[PDB]
Amino acid sequence: MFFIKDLSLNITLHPSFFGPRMKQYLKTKLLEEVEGSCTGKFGYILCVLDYDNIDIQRGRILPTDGSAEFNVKYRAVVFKPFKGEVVDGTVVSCSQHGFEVQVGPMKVFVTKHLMPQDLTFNAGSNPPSYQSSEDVITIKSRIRVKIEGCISQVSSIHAIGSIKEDYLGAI
Amino acid sequence: LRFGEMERDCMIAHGAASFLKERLMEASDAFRVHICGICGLMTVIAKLNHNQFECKGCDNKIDIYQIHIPYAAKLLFQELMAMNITPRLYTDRSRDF
Amino acid sequence: VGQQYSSAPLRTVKEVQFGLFSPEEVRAISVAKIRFPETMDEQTRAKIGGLNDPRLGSIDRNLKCQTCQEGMNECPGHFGHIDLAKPVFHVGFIAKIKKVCECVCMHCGKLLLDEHNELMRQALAIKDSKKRFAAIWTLCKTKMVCETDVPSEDDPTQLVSRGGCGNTQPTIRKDGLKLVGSWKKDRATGDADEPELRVLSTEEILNIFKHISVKDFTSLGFNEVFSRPEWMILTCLPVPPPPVRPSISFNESQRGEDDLTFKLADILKANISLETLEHNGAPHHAIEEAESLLQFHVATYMDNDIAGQPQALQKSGRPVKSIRARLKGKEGRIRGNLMGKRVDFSARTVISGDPNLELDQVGVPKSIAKTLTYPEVVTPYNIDRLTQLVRNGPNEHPGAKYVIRDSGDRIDLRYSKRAGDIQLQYGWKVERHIMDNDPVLFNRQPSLHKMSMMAHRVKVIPYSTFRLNLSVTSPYNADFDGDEMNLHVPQSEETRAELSQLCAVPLQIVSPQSNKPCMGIVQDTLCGIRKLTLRDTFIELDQVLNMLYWVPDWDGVI
Amino acid sequence: LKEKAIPKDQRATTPYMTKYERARILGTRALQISMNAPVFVDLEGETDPLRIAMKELAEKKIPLVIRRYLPDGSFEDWSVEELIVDL
Amino acid sequence: AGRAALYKEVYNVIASDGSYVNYRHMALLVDVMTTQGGLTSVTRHGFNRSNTGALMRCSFEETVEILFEAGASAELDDCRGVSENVILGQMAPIGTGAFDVMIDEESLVKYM
Amino acid sequence: STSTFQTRRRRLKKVEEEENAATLQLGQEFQLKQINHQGEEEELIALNLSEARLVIKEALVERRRAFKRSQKKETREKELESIDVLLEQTTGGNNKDLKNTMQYLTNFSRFRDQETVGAVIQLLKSTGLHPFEVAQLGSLACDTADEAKTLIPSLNNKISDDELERILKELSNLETLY
Amino acid sequence: RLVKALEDIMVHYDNTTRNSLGNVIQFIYGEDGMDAAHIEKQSLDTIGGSDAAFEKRYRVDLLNTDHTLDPSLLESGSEILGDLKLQVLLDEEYKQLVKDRKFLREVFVDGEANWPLPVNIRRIIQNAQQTFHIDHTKPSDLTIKDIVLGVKDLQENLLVLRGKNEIIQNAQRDAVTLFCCLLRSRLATRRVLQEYRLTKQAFDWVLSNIEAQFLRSVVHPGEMVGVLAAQSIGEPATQMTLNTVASKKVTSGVPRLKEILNVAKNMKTPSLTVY
Amino acid sequence: IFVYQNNITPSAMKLVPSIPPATIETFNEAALVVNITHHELVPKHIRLSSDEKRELLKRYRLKESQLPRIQRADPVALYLGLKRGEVVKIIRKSETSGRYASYRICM
RNA sequence: UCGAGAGGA
DNA sequence: ACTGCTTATCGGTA
DNA sequence: TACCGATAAGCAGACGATCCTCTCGAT
Ligand SMILES: [Mg+2]
Ligand SMILES: [Mg+2]
Ligand SMILES: [Zn+2]
Ligand SMILES: [Zn+2]
Ligand SMILES: [Zn+2]
Repeated sequence: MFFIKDLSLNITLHPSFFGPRMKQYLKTKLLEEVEGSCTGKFGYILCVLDYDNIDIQRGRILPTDGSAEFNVKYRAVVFKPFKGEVVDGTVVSCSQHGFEVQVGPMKVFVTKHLMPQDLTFNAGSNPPSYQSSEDVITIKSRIRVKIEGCISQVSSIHAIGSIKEDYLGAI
Repeated sequence: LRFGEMERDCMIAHGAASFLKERLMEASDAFRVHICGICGLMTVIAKLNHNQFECKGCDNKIDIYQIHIPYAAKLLFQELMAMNITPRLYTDRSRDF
Repeated sequence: VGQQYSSAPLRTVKEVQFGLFSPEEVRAISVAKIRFPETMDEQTRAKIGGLNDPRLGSIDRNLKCQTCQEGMNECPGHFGHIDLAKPVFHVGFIAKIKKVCECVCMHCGKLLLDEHNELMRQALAIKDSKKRFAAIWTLCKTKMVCETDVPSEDDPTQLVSRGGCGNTQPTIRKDGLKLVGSWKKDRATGDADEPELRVLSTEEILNIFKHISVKDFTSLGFNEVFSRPEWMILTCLPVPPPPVRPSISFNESQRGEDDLTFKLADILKANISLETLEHNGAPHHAIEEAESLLQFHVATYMDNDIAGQPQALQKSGRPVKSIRARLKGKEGRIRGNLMGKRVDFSARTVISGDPNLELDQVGVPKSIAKTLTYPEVVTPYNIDRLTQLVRNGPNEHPGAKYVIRDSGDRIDLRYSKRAGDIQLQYGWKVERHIMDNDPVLFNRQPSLHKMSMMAHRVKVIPYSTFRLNLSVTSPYNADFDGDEMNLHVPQSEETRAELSQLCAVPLQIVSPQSNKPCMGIVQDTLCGIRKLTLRDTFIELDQVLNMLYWVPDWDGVI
Repeated sequence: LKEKAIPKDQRATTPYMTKYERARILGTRALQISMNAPVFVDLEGETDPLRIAMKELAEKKIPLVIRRYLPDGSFEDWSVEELIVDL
Repeated sequence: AGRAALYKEVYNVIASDGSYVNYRHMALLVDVMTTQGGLTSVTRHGFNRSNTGALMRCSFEETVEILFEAGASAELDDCRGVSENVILGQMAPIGTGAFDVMIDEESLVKYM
Repeated sequence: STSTFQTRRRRLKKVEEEENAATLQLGQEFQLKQINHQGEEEELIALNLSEARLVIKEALVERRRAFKRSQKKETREKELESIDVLLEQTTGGNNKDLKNTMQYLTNFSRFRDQETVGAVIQLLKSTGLHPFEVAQLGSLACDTADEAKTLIPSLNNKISDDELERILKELSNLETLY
Repeated sequence: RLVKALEDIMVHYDNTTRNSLGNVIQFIYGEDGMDAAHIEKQSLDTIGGSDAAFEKRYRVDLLNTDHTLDPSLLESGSEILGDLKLQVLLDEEYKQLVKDRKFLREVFVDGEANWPLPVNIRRIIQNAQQTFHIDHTKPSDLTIKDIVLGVKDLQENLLVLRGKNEIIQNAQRDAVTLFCCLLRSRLATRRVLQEYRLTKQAFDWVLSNIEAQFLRSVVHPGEMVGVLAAQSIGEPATQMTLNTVASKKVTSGVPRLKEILNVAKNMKTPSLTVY
Repeated sequence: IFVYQNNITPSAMKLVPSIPPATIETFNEAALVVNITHHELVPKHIRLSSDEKRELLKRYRLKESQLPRIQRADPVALYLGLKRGEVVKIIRKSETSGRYASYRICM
């Protein structure tokens, strides 16, 4: 799933930063905003690849104000999930409704009805568990989930995945 | 004091593009509006605090841009809109010429 | 700026696309239902959810506006929608609708003339827009009936099929707001020899226009997505928000609504009559007698100064303002607000002549210099200057009216508890009074040519009057016989440079109009130079030294 | 269409700086200096940013490039150093 | 020969009272009126009925008429004219605005 | 405000396309054959959990080299702690997403040592399958041909059941030790 | 109407006069490409005068006792006499000068020599005589090969259009023509020594000064031109006192402009001239 | 070329567009009595081939339409008998340049 | 603010 | 204030 | 006689210095 995307970003720079340490500041201003940021269109922008050779080209100094509009052409790693993509992560949150699974930067929730009927929640256990026989889902326990649906929400993509199907479940 | 047609024409002749732009904007009208990239219409609901920028009927919260135009041009485009005419403000080039 | 920062990106408008509003998109774009034709009051107060602020543009002091708030100065207003009981024609596209009706044949909705006709191919040859349609109209205008089989000399003798039902298209004329058709037939059958007359309602026209083929749009100069011929007939009308038709503040409790607010309510009134008339016991010729009125209101709303016959009066017996007449040329929106407008940082006073002034110099009265301001940004190059100035306040000569912080806040030095204080941080703006040698634009109406609009060096002088050098009288063509003149102070370092590098008076000495200079020595200067330049007169030592000292760039050598 | 322009080799435009270029380069540099931009020329106690902007043009220490657009959309990028200041 | 005759007639009026206006000025107008194929009237239905962008032509006489035909014939104003830029409150591509000015990183470090 | 790379054409509203699914109906941006900053038509770069791990590590190791250049004028659990230190140097603590990503990537990586992953990519990026399928096969551990065909439904008829098993068995040998 | 008709019109970076749309109105502004302010009405000495005086003032004949240059004018005046190599260049000089007379007469039929052109040569030689304090007593430092070649070498550097191809190179040659015609009129080898009396120092300076003033005289891409023209014709139109032997009554003043701009099926005075 | 003395019936003008690529033209006796090109005001009009035309639009960066236009029924256009697309280089005496080269495309 | 009327270079 | 654009009667083409 | 362009006999929709300053009356 993890894609490499060579997308760009327009950055308007104030005239006071038109000093020799401009390239370094503009490259940092790119990481400051883009690196860590998440969008519905591209997903989680994880890491801006190759700090050396980032195209800055020329920044047009705006009409009535002295600021320069620098288009910063870059390449980065993105985490954009899909509805049907099978991913195996680690359970973090667990309650009567279900359990949340941390797959990379994204948290995938699994409902009580999206998991097998012959499982059921166990409140009288610390940390909260999902037993059946020798298979128990707790605070850690790595599982394999099939993303049933994707949700955009702010700058953080979330998903409602299932584990009730063949070759899925606990790993 | 009115900077009429004759006044504008004289400034064009001089070639002073920034002064003419300053007198028509900064010295008078000048209004910031958020426009839908998809349509080109001022149909964007620009919430500056909650950031719910989406244009109803377009569903987008992404392809939205802010523009500096004279408030009278905004009113002109709205008057045209009120007359079933669409003056779609496009921020992208598509004909070269 | 329209005040405050926005996380959205600012971009230059590269092109503006034109078209027609699809009644489908108007309904999507809308935020208001507009059921009630009443403006203010619930009936109580603060405008009902019918006409004005149901979920659109705010009113007096309240920000409200569809949860987004923002307030009057930021709220661009949000369009509503009024569903029309029966479809109606758009005033502008009246003749266009008639010409398309005379082009594409009825009952089938297909072109009268096809590619089979040699002249139609010659007409379709130009990939224009309107000039292609000009030929398409004249060709389809005649040839009254629709066809089925037509080619006889490109195919042996037999004619092959190409079109649908071969019904006769009628001759169409204008009976005011409506168009009527005259069917022929009469060949030894019905109606003896006199033609058949029918009233062509929008509902009929719209159906034919909806069945018009995709390639019949392009042939007639119409767009597949921007200008569909159907959209020339309004089924849903957009209602403009208050910034378009402002309510106005008439004391604590009254009204004083815009002409457009009353006109839109007049459309709703006529729409609501039809709304019930169509639903309830339909008295045939009673709906049409109110439909022609709804057609009339929706017409005068966009264009009141309509062709010859109709006219609308608002009561008192004076007409109503139309959107066409609002943005109509000559001091109306386009020519009065956009191509020329009233501007801030400007002055006007009676002009006088001066021999002791420099050519490019201007005499600015203190009461103008003190009133007009230039925003000078705080840098290490000024500070102490701008600081001494801030301390002088809005009443002393160097002074300053406002001080702009790092954040968007003006410090009116007239008032303010920190007026005497103010540390003055860097990058801050100081709205300082105009000082000497400040490049400022000067002008005299009518501004007929390149000059009569020249950049001048300021010289703050006493007495409420604009002082000018006599030699620059000619470019402005101004005598001092009670003549008034304008002035414009630039607000940027760039715009003030754009004047001092191009619009400067000494720069504009040689006229590119006649190839000769435009300034010369006139009146006393010219009359005196004759009396001086001659062998007859000489000047003795006492007057000779004062003469030499008066020259500013004198070498000091007698 | 797909990334136009003209190389810094073979250019049909005037090697001399247009009076409009000078006015813009001077005006913008002055605006930038006014907006606290770092100055490249050795200041001679100059309080006015335009006096500095003019001094910046004398030594040709302005790091500005002019994109001269042709009517077909193609452009020639001329650095203020290349442009000779006669006028 | 029609433009040559047009210039002669145009100039003869400037020459009639108060000499003169430089050739280039009239030769421009004359060439404008003729580099169309024939004679182009300096009226509402002469020059104003041209291939030019909607907003430019709407600012001279035929306003709401041109704006309606712009929407009806789905016109697209290229935003290359003086008038459209003034209406849009943007820097017109006239003289000072006829070019873009950028800053060079290669140059900036070179000067220090 | 980073919306770029594969832009145009938008002609009024649009249908939105189709829902993003495992039928290789990927985002209108993630086309199998996309563009480049140079201009060429470059194939979609999809990384598996092993590739992506040694891609961010490579970029960040080479980031610190350049970050400290301007300042002038390999064991399971030990990989976790070393990367944690690197993330504090190269990037700020604000980027919590990259910290969650790196922690996940290093614990779920099928191939740790660079040498093996090179052969994994030479084995997978030769099968004649969509880059996403390759990125999924190299990320998800599969024992059965049916296991892979069920977890990656994009396959099914795309590859032979027996021939897919040859690849799946080859990966088990290529597997690193944790 | 004039100013609205010529808004869009501007001189482009490719020395062409186009508009908003991009249609070419003029290929070179005012057909010569000179910024209207840098122009002065200069008289062409080649067109005006008798054929006898023209031969007298311009023809240099080293192969003659009376039609040669006296060694009181040239430093090498006796050793230049009868030279076949040097007289070929002076035949080449006079043959272009005789073509100049025939070509100028084709353009300016009425005989008028006083025409508005850039670079005031009348003053540039006046300036040289004072800047270098040149005396009529001593002969020039210049040679025939220094003068005639130096003038033709100057003509090469007088640039309007920057080219590479046949069209722009021919457009450049067309753009100058009339100006370099005046240059041959004023910088003719004979005239240089007989009237001006220039030294090698002053002549090399004048060649550079003409080159400099010309490159300054060219139109700036960005000049409004159209608005400039529209205002420049509309401005005198305001001060037109008389609204109309020649005939007795014709149509002139402001009402004639009405006709010319309206275009124009009005009678008034449609009086034609037969020769 | 076909020369008539009075009037060609519009029916004898109907079979004229037929038979390509043969270009058939009509000229009246009275129209041809005096040469229009020989007139004082009329300048030199020179036809340009597809080889010549393509070089002009390429070097002057023109897009065919942008070029000044000449009427099809123009006296000098019919004199050279050119069709839509054919460009003519107009050489005229310029009272500022000496001589100026203009260009006009046929309609 | 609308509309009329008046007044000025 | 100008010259225009849209439409009733009418001789001749084959 | 089935057609095909002629020159009239009529009608119509939009305009006309740029700025400036003052006063009086609602329906
Ligand atoms: Mg257009
Ligand atoms: Mg006066
Ligand atoms: Zn939209
Ligand atoms: Zn709002
Ligand atoms: Zn039909």
